[PDB]
Amino acid sequence: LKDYALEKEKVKKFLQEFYQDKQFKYGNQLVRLAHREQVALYVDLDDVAEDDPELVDSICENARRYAKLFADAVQELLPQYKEREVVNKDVLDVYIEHRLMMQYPAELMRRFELYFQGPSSNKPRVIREVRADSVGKLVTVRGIVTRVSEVKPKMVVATYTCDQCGAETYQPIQSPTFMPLIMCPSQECQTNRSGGRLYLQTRGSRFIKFQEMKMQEHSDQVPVGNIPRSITVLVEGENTRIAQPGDHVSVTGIFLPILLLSETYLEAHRIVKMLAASIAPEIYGHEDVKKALLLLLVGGVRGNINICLMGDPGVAKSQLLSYIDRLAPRSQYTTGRGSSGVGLTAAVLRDSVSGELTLEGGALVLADQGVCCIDEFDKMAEADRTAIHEVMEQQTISIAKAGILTTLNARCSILAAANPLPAALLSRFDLLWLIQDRPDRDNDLRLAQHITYVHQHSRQPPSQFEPLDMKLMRRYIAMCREKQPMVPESLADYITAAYVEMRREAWASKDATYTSARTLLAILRLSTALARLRMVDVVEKEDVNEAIRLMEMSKDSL
Amino acid sequence: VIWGTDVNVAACKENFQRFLQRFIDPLAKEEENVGIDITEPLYMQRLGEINVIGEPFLNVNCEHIKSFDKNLYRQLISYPQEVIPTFDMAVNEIFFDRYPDSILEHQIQVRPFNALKTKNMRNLNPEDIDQLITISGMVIRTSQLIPEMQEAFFQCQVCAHTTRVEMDRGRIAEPSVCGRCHTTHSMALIHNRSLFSDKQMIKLQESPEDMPAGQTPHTVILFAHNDLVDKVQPGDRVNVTGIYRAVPIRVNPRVSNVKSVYKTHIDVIHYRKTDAKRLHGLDEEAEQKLFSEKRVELLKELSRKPDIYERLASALAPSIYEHEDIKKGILLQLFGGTRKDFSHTGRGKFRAEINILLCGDPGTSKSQLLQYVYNLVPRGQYTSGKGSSAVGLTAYVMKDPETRQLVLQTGALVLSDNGICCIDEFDKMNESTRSVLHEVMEQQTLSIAKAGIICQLNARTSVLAAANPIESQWNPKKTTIENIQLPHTLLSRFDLIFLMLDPQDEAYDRRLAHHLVALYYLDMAVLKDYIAYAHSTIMPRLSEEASQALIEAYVDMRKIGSSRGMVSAYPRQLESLIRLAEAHAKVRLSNKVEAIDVEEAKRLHREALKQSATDPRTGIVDI
DNA sequence: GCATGCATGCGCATGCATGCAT
DNA sequence: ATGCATGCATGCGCATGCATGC
Ligand SMILES: Nc1ncnc2c1ncn2[C@@H]1O[C@H](COP(=O)(O)OP(=O)(O)O)[C@@H](O)[C@H]1O
Ligand SMILES: [Mg+2]
Ligand SMILES: [Zn+2]
Ligand SMILES: [Zn+2]
Repeated sequence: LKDYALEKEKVKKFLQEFYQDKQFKYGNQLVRLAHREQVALYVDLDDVAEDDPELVDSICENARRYAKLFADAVQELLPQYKEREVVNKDVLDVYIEHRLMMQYPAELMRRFELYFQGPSSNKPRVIREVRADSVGKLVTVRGIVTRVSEVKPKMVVATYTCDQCGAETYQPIQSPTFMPLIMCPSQECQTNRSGGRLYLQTRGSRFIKFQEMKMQEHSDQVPVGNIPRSITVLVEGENTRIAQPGDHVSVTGIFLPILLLSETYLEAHRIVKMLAASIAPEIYGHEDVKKALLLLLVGGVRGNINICLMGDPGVAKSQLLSYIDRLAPRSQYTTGRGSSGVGLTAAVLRDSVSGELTLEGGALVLADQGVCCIDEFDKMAEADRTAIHEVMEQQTISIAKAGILTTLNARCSILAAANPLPAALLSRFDLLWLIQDRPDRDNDLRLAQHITYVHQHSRQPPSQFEPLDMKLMRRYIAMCREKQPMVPESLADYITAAYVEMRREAWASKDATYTSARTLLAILRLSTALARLRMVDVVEKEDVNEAIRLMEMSKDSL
Repeated sequence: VIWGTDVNVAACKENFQRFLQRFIDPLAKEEENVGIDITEPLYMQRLGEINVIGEPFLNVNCEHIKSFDKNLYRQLISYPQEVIPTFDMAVNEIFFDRYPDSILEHQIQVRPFNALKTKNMRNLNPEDIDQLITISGMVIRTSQLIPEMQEAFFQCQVCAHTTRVEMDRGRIAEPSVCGRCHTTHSMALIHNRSLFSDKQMIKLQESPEDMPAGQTPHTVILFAHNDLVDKVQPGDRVNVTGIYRAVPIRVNPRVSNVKSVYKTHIDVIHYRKTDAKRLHGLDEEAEQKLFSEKRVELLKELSRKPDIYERLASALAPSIYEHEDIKKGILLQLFGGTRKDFSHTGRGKFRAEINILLCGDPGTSKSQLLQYVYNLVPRGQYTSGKGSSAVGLTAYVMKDPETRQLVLQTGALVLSDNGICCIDEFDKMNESTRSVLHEVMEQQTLSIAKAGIICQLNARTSVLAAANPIESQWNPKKTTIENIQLPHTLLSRFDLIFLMLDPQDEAYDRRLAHHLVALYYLDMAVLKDYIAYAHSTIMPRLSEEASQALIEAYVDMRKIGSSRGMVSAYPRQLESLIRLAEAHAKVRLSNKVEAIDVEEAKRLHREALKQSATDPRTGIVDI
């Protein structure tokens, strides 16, 4: 056992004597918190490591008590750093000022939240390995979010007004369900024995945002022959609206039970998210098949792009799709009928909190403003193909069935892989790439040497131009996507001609050709993407020439 | 005022009294200030109009209040519950001061509107509880009327005295002692001698159209009171101004324990129908305040010009090149035909609307036209291929959210009543789904007979359908019927069928390329007013000359279509012609149908199917 | 190319057993 | 001390999706 007063004093002096970062960060944070210019404060346990490390272990063992102690210490320290009144004060601030002008619960007057960030020395755990030994401790978990609930208010402190007196009664809430009061415990009513009845007030009461979310284990950490396990996380305060379904997240929190069996849950404190044509250096050749993927990732200025690759088996189309899925920030990958029907579009499901029905989207909905990858496209069902066509042409999905009447926005770019032409793919897709294989001794020897080098050294063969990591590519793409070039008026007189003659050539080759305004739109989109790659405000001729060359190369694949 | 507020009753009352007399806007134009002298104060004229008519309700714009001052606007937004009665009493005092001897039913009430529009409902916070909020959405469910008690009537068992109690704070305290015989617990409540008010529950579907990445649509619940009940219908797009509420949820009905998490709730105080982009609705068309005399004169002068018809076809969609015939057909559909009544004849309802089918290659702008029509016309619905089921349309069985009321729920087609339904990828639709359309396109009614439910619903809907050839290409060797592959019964119900083909003209390609590249670098209000005035004023009628012309056109059409390979003609087609003629009568603002309208309808029908270029004896089209 | 046989989720009401809040 | 709301099957009615057989 140990007295909490000494540790409270230690926390108070720590919050005031951490200049070793040169600006006094905590002084500024307290000033902003006192002037209502900041509503959240995070404490680093790595910062506490400079002080006595016993506090770190104590916090890791009894996190809630020390969180309350930190909150109390910050509340006591706030008056010292105050300099001025609130510039713009809201309804709650008006109530606080009026109450101070005229005991009150500490959380009622409090208007800030405190959270702990896990130490870097603390190794993250696994959802499967958190058990009774970790109950009440501070843990860090890495996982994937699958379900998120809507934001709703939750009571913190309830305020009651009496029928025959101006006294206000305050009731803290520490349970999922609470019993409202009836009689007035005020001293005036107690003396007079009037027996007045209390009435709840929504304005005086304090509310906080509340959210539910679910997390699952990564497929890498699953043991042999097992199935990933799920955990439930509660979100409150400013941490709300951070996590979204389909994201890989890391959450630091506390493991607590619910009432001799009990059910466990997690309370979140910190949630965090986890030439340039060098896509998949592991694959030899396909030099002209990689710039198209880069342009697809960059996108146009609707400016979406859809790409389909048809090829004989064994040319490794799937690896390119997997690399594209891994590289893109928001991406989804589909293999076939394992995610057909309900896997796409959306479905109606019960709520965890409200107890009513809400709509949860599929792969296409999750991939909104991202890139979707489809493998074995020819094997998909008719309904899925119609939905994909609707997404490609209209960018919205329309659902009208029993209990569902919705229009979902899906602004996603589709990359598809297929085996061996039907007119639908040519008329709908912007770019089709047909990959054919033929035996050549020199090319076979080169490919075999590259494959053997990859298998032996576990790394692609070195060359004059070294490739780049995924983080640098992502940052470069993010920087490139910022700008929006414009097509000059004069170049029209060029581009139109470049179109017309082309169609004339297509009219000469009556065997099998397809041209329309869609080809011109695709050329314009590719030219705009190429101009964006150069950060130029005005599209140049070289971008148009490169786009025309790429389109011709796509067309010349028989 | 209650503790925790800075609102002062007297100051707000004086400020509102001054504002009702001092506010003048010079930027206001006669385009919206109908029947009001702009030089004179506006709200005083509104009060005078109220006195003349007798409507006990006044509409006040929040933007005008903000323009006058910011303190009053902020106080009204923050604390509506205290501000609104002050405004009501100030308005009542001013009205009774200026206009003695007036006769009404109750005191005048004020309804604010056009507050700051929240971009998304999900962006709200508990800080916004009990504040004025404006929403835009579409109604999908409306419940029945619910009575809510306001006063309670009590009667004594022994002496039978009459007493009344008024509700305070939402709770009624029944007396425990009498007033004449002083007997304890001798008072009994009588429900039928009490006073009740109407309450209605409505459901909105939110669509701000600027949703973030991965956000699904939202459903909101609204509660309406008093005269606001039944002011909206399912499928209508409305703006709702009201208050935000939070209500606790009981753990169970018979235990007073409640959950810590509260339930969101919205109270409705104002409805708005007008939109800056969409056409006028049916509610506005039943009023005389829509059009000022100057605009009526301008529209009448414009209608006299001969080219205005074509001008309208030029102004329908400037973002799509040419396609004059398609735009003319869309305009004629928008105008519609005469809605005759055949109840005395026994024939039943007669379809006065036009259904249009467009067939062509996938590389065509038919989808753009469908999207533009859907976005432009109110009460419009959109479906795509197999995404909709036969049960998804019409209605389906669903229980009431509380009890077993067996509440039938409307579908896409029913929500399209008096509107437009667009269908894309009409080929993929199954025969079961087309079975519904078979009845809908002709009878304009839907008959539902399932377990415990037997009913008929109105389905006055006009359909725009899009279709494709077999191989996504128009094969010249195959005939039109072979390429389309649709049953003759289904095709016969379409008034106009537009076949879109590619002639591969160099000038056409150059023009299309120039227009597409230039895309990178008439007034709509005038069009809306003209369409509304034409649709809500004139009922065309046809004469003997039009009769003979229609008979000759019908016999000529039958002779032309007798040949195999082409789409055959049926008597139903004749009716279509009449409808088209009536539409033309609405274009020229003429109450009499002349031979010119019949000739134009015949020309449009002939050009739509490309019969002139089509070989009459082989069914192969070659320009 | 489509209607039907065979699971399966959804929403609901109804009946049998029991465990204790007013 | 007593009557009732709830947990746990089970029938009812329905729609939806996957497979196949003519
Ligand atoms: N050009 C290439 N360079 C290196 N390896 C290749 C190449 N083409 C094929 N491979 C190898 O052959 C295998 C093809 O398998 P897979 O990717 O499933 O083919 P597909 O995607 O065509 O079904 C891959 O594992 C890949 O390592
Ligand atoms: Mg593969
Ligand atoms: Zn009291
Ligand atoms: Zn009595």
